Amino acid sequence: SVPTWNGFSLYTDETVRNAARYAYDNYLGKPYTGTVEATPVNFGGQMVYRQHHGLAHTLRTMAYAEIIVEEARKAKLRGESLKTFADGRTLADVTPEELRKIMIAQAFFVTGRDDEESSKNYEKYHEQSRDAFLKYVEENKSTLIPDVFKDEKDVKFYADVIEDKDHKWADSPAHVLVNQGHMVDLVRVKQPPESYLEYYFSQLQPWIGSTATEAVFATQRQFFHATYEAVAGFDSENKEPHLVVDGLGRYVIGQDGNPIREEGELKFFSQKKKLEENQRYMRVDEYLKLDEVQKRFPGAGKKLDGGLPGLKEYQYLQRLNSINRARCENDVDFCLGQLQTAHHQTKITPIKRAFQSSSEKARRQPNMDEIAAARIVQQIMANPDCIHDDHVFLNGQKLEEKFFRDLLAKCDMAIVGSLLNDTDIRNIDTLMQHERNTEFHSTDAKAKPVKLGETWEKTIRSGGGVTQIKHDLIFLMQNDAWYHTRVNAIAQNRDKDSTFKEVLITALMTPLTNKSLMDTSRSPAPKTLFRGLDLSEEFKNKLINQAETIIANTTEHLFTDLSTEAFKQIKLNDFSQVSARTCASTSTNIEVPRTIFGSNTIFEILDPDGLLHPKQVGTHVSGSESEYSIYLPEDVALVPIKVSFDGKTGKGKDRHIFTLVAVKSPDFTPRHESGYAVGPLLKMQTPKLEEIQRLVEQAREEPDLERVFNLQSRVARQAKFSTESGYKTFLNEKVAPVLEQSLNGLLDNNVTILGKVLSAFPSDGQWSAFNSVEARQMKIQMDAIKQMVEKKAVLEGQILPALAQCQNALEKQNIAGALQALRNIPSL
Amino acid sequence: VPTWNGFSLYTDETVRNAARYAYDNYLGKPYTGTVEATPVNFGGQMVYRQHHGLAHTLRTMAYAEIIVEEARKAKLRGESLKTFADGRTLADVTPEELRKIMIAQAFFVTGRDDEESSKNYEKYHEQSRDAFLKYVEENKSTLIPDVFKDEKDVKFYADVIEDKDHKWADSPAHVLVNQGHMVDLVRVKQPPESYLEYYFSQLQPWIGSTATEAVFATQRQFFHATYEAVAGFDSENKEPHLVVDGLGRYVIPIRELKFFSQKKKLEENQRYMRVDEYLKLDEVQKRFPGAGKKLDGGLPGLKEYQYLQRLNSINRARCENDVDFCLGQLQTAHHQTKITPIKRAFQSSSEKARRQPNMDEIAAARIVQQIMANPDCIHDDHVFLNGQKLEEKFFRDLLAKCDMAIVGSLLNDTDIRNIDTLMQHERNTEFHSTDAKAKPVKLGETWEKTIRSGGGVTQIKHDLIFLMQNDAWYHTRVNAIAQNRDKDSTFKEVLITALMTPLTNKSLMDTSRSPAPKTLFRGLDLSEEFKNKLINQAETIIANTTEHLFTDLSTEAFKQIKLNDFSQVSARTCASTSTNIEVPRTIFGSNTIFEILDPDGLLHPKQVGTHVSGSESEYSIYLPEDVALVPIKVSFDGKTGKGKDRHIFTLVAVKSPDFTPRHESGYAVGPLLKMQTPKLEEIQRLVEQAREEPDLERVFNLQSRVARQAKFSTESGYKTFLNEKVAPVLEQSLNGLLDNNVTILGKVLSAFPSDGQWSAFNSVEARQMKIQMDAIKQMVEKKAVLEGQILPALAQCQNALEKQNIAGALQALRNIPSL
Amino acid sequence: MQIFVKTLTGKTITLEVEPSDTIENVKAKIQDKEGIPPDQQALIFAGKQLEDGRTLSDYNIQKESTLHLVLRLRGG
Amino acid sequence: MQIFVKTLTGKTITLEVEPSDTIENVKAKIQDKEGIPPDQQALIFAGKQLEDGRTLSDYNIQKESTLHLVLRLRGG
Ligand SMILES: Nc1ncnc2c1ncn2[C@@H]1O[C@H](COP(=O)(O)OP(=O)(O)O)[C@@H](O)[C@H]1O
Ligand SMILES: Nc1ncnc2c1ncn2[C@@H]1O[C@H](COP(=O)(O)OP(=O)(O)O)[C@@H](O)[C@H]1O
Repeated sequence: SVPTWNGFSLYTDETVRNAARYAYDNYLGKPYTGTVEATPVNFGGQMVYRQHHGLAHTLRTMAYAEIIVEEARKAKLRGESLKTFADGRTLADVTPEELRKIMIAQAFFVTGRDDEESSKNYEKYHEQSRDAFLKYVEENKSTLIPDVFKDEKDVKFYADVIEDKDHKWADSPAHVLVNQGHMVDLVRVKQPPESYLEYYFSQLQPWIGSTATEAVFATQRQFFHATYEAVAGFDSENKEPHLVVDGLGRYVIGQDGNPIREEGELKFFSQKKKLEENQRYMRVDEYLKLDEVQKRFPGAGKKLDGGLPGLKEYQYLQRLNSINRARCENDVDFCLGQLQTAHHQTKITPIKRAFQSSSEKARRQPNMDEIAAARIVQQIMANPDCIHDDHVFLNGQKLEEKFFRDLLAKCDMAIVGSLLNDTDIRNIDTLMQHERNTEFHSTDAKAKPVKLGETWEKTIRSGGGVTQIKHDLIFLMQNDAWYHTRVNAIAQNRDKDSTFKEVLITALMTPLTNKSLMDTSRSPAPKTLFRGLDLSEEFKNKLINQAETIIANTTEHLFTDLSTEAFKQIKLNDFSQVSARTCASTSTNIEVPRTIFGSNTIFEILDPDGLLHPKQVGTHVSGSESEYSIYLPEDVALVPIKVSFDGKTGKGKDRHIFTLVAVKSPDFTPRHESGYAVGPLLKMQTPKLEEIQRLVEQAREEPDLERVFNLQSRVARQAKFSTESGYKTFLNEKVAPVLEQSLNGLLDNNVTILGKVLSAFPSDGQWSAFNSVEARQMKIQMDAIKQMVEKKAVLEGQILPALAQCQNALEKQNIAGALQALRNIPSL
Repeated sequence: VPTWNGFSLYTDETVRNAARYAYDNYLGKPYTGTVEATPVNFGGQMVYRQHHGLAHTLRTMAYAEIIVEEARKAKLRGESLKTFADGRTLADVTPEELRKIMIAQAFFVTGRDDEESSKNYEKYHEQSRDAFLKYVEENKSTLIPDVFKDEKDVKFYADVIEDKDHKWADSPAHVLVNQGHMVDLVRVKQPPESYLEYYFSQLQPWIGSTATEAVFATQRQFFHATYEAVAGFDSENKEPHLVVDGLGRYVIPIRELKFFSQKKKLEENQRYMRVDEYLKLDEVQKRFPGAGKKLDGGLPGLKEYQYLQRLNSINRARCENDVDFCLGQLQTAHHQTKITPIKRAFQSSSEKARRQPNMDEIAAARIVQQIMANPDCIHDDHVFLNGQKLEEKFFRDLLAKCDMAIVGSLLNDTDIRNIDTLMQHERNTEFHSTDAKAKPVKLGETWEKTIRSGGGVTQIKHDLIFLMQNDAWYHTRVNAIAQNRDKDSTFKEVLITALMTPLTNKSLMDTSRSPAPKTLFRGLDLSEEFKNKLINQAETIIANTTEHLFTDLSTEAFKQIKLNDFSQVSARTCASTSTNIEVPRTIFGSNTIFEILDPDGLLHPKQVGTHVSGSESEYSIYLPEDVALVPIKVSFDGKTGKGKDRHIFTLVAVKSPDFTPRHESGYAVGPLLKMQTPKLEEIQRLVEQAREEPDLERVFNLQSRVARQAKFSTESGYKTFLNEKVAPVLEQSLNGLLDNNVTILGKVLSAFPSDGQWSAFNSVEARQMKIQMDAIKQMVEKKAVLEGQILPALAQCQNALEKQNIAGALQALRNIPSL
Repeated sequence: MQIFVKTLTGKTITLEVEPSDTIENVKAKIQDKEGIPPDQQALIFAGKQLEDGRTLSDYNIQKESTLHLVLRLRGG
Repeated sequence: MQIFVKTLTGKTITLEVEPSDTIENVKAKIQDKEGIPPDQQALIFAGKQLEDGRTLSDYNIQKESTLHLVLRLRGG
């Protein structure tokens, strides 16, 4: 039941600015022709003629009116009942046209001042102000009417507000805004601060609400800071006598501890009325502790620091005397810029206040699963043959579609891209060759399928080195919708009926595109990007409700911190994921999303803290898309601060602009389960220990005992007949024992008998004593048997036990003993 | 050809009684005539009639015995033998008929009053006939009702003795009596070649040439047996040949062959034919194999002075005067002529003992010892030893291809002790007798409760032997399986047989002390079909086993023995035998009896149990692989209790490489080699440990701790220390474990802070983290040492091993480079 | 038939064309009139990019329709 | 009913018993009449050994049948 705003701002509307220029050039900037405080003042060398009631004051009143209407709208949206005027309207019902008229009036509210003089002369000063307003309208009748003011009845209405003939400060929204906007500027010069703050708070609060009113006065101190005006503190324990502002009087506390009340109702007292002994004025703290005051003023018990945080009184003071005070009091565009920046900041500080703070602006370091993901990507790219229509098969591991989608959802693919290298970028060409005939389907179901690798080879790729591949890949992202529609949809997990190779290519090309962007973009990061979306009316309206809920529960405060509810509503209504998970395309020129593509939805993404790290896409010649790409960090949220109706598209649908501020916080970090990528990588790296397999297969070989026994038969019949000097004796006495020993040793399996029977074999010199033919063959067979025993006595006796010792020394985590096991091997 | 009944000249009482009577009444009395009535003296004992006395007569009887024998064999070999008028051949002589013939032969020479040749032949044969009839009448009671059917029979044999019409070929009686007398003439001839050819020509038609060689060879052995001189034989003798029919000569060659009386002096340049010229004639060679051959006189191994000093020994006079003694000599000679051809037909063996073990027997012994040592390897279907499954075929192969006695010699007393534990493992193993009616018996329980009797290893051996000997539910199955003739046997029965056969052989071998007997008797109850097969095989072997003079038929004996050998019927198991033929014949009523003769000690029988009076006198034979039980005689021995025919096969053990069987090595060595194969469990745990995934989760937890502490900390050197000394080593380590790069891992160890760099800060979380930083330091140190030092060294070792560079293989493990 | 391609600089180019004209030919005409090489030309209509090889009538672009031209080049 | 068990020594022992007698009992009688312990007794009939616990009726041993007894001892 609350209408959507159209983007009318004090800081962008030309008409109001023109009215403020007129007021300054005509009255504000001119010296006081009167007496009281007509003496001009100088700030850093520049003259300010009107200092308390000049340009800055007027512009601040206009800013007050803007934020009062804003906060009224938010409070009504929160369900708050607001004080109605006679026609049933609340301040929430103020139209932007009406606010423009009201602000134009606010410009002239003080023009008719001839000096600072106060109560005397009040009519005149307003009368002259009225004339100043009327004159302006007449001089610009061509423009104001009716475009702004409709009819002379309207002009006399607002002029009648300026005149203030009958002090009817609550007849209309215009009266409340002009008069209370003027009143809202009087806090600074009005000791004691607490009494005044409570008064004005009590005057505004019924119209917009306590939450809204806290927002107003907080924003006001921020405007004072913005316009180099002093900001007082606030002590609920101030002992200075309370001042009853309506009548500049006092309340009294008598002989007893009782405040003098009436028949209750506090008895008013004049200041100059000298009264009884042991009768005393009521103190500020006593006033602020009264039940009736606490029920309507949250300042009880609270303290506010004066001045600026981070500056001591000499710095604050030398700032108040800075020349920028005179530019605020003399330069309409400058004071408006100060107020615009302050007003904008009060839309961010509450958001950052509702969440954990973040000191670092850069993407986090890679984690386990991102590093593993990067490796798996590099390996798929190095060996595209692993890519099957249903799965990727790498190092004995099967990676199915869900794996790559999990990569898309759980990894910061920009970080993964940061972990890639130029050889993988080079391998894109090879991958594309492997996927020459892989059909890629646009999300436009009418458009035809496109062959990925063939289109790459024949139309996108343009030769050259890695940098040109990066610009080609980016150009594919920027130019070919059959590619980026599918890719974006898959990365954001909103795709319908996608092929496996589309998911895989999405999973590979997102980090590869991020590396391409990161490596090739040199542009300075912009702080205002525009994103165009063509959404359904139903979904856009959902976004409008979410955003307006978030905005309405994001307020500044003085005493009552509603951060918890901002947290709740932002977490319920966050739609950052609409711009997450993929290389979202943006531009610095809002006319690309608005005019070129006719989008019905525009995200005005503000990155004042440099958290989005956008990269330049393509060329930025005049007439280009001015495109930058953002891969949203996992802990950065696009929190809406403003929703504007922006008119109609070419197709006649309504167009809205959501202004989003990037806010980084651990609260936005998502909870993911480690291992989605590390697992398969570790299994891919489990070693093939073929060398040990062949070692054990070698230790499992059977000796040929048949050959040894038959060899004893050979030595026997050899020895039956003796033909050579020392052959047969030798056979009987030197060979047959080693054959019996070996056969037995082998037969037995003992390794000590084998180890020393190795020592028992004859030397080659003892055989060289015989040069017979059967002697030579005999020595060759004896060499074969010595090998057969050497294998067993070395393996079973030396190697295998040393490996057992090594293994046991490893299960005990005594590595020094494990290497001792292989190094300290006794001989046989 | 009918089966003989075991009638022998050397066992039949009637023939011996008749010979006693003849000696007693005639042959021992002196010549009342002139020619050579002068007695002769041998070693102090007097022989009155030396050329035609008792020894001559007994030899004639033995001649008829072997003439009928060799004729039977020749008919069985298929030779056509000369028929009498009624179509009968000499093979057709029944044992009753032979008894009558020999009985007559006793008296064929009794009626001699001197040595006179030609004059007074008729009178001497009249007197011989009268002496015979006198004998028959004196004992008429005994034998007419038995041996001679009536007085017509007695007049028949008396008519042969009288020899009225020199009808020397009317009947078997005439041929055997007359030619048997003729054979004994081969002692005093001049010269031996002409006479031997003549008598050979006389005998040959009736029985055949092979048979006739057997007869005269056996005759020379009877001569040696009876201390009669044995002449030589020279086919190149130059003495003039004498024509035996008519004591004449042939001259050159003048034929019509032209006979010449000795006294016909003839022409110039005309000469009597030489004996060698006679032996070279085609017609003579066609009928006499003595061409080209020479025979040594006397005894081999005795020179003429020892041989001569033997011919004058008293045993000549004992032979001419002691019926039982001369018959014993001829019996031993007759028996030996049945053996010498067999050992002559095969390669001889110098060693009498079993061969040494071969590789598969050695392996088999090892496998047996390991099974006995761990009976848990025994499952109802198989044996599972050191990761190897040995099924029924393995143990049957052991039983059929291994000499289980040799395997037993390779077992020891610890295996004997392990018999008891094996029986415990098989406490409830059912054992089935081959009698399917008998109940099954629990193996180990029967062992523990009724067989086993405590004591030491020797008593275990006697218990096992007692088992084999006593419990038929055991030894029927065991024997049947060992001989590969079992039906429906369980695997544990085959296994128990396979383990118990060698263990029983060790038990017997170790426990037997008796001297080995040389005559054992084995009982078998065979089918009529199988027994008849054995009868045919044996009779074939016997028919092709003959003595020889000139023509050596060893090759055919070899051939027929290897074709008809049935030694395997007594092979492959611990076959039960007895020294008392009444154990297999009378106690068990076997229809088949093997009279196993081991005169050369080749069977190695072991004593089973006790040999008290009334015992089974049992010995056990495990047939050696190269010993054959060669039949020399098959006798019908009557009927059993069940009325089946009973035969006795007399078998002589012969050892020869020719009887060795050809087996293929490896049936047992293989599985044993599989058993020495290592499992190498420690190495399996090394590779399973080198395949462990690193615990990166701990690394991340530690990175989180370092993060949350270094982002928030008021300390300066603890925050700078954490963000500058700790977090880098954690990031690098996480990457090295993720990428497995051993180069980064080796050097990040030096990057870890010291315990002193951590000790500068006594915070709680500093210690709590230092414990984790040390745990990760252990992690990466462990990983970089395996992949960086150990596994590469194991690769170098293996590669140096498949290359047969053992020294470099040990260098691979000893020479480990550091990092 | 005449159409107007509006650019980001504010210029409005008018093109005399036939509905059978292909997007390559329209890019050629914009080239002749302005000097913009067709490889730098991205033409959008109703928020949709026009494909080369397809024609004006394929995209329902009719009399006095307005297309949009943006320069889209590779980097470097 | 009477049966005759002959031994290897030639002695013939006669035992008059009834078919319900077990061979264990027959062995006992052979002991009483001659003094031969049943642990030394091996009883054979028709070439079949008799096992203790079974009775004559199980083995078809009938009128005037002759069984054979041999002494069977362990060695040592
Ligand atoms: N309670 C109030 N409600 C609305 N407007 C007020 C109220 N009090 C003061 N104002 C505004 O302040 C103006 C007077 O300002 P000024 O004369 O500069 O200050 P002072 O009130 O101290 O004399 C009035 O014209 C009126 O518009
Ligand atoms: N061809 C023959 N067949 C059968 N018997 C024969 C033959 N030649 C000789 N004999 C036997 O030899 C016997 C002669 O022996 P004997 O008179 O003692 O010696 P000698 O022949 O020197 O006179 C005869 O009784 C006869 O039976």
